[PDB]
Amino acid sequence: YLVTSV
Amino acid sequence: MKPGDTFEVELAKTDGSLGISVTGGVNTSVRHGGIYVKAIIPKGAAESDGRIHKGDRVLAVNGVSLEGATHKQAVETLRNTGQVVHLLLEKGQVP
Repeated sequence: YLVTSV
Repeated sequence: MKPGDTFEVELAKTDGSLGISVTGGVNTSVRHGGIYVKAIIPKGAAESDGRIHKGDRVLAVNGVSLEGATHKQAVETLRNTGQVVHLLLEKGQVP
């Protein structure tokens, strides 16, 4: 998936 | 602008978001453990520290190492925290 705003 | 530099930044995530999009992870050929920033939010809590850019290494969070942590685990390690996220960040700038 990658790139997860957290 | 020095090698071997670590910033232990303490943030409070604003509605489930420090302000970093995660990349890298142990699943990728990193330093055998570490999540890294791909993208900074313009003015979330993270950018409000701002010593980060789109290059730096997260080594530990809340005193919890990104040891064996991949994309999903790194999110879990940042996200499911006790509100305060003490980000142990290393330089994204090579020697």
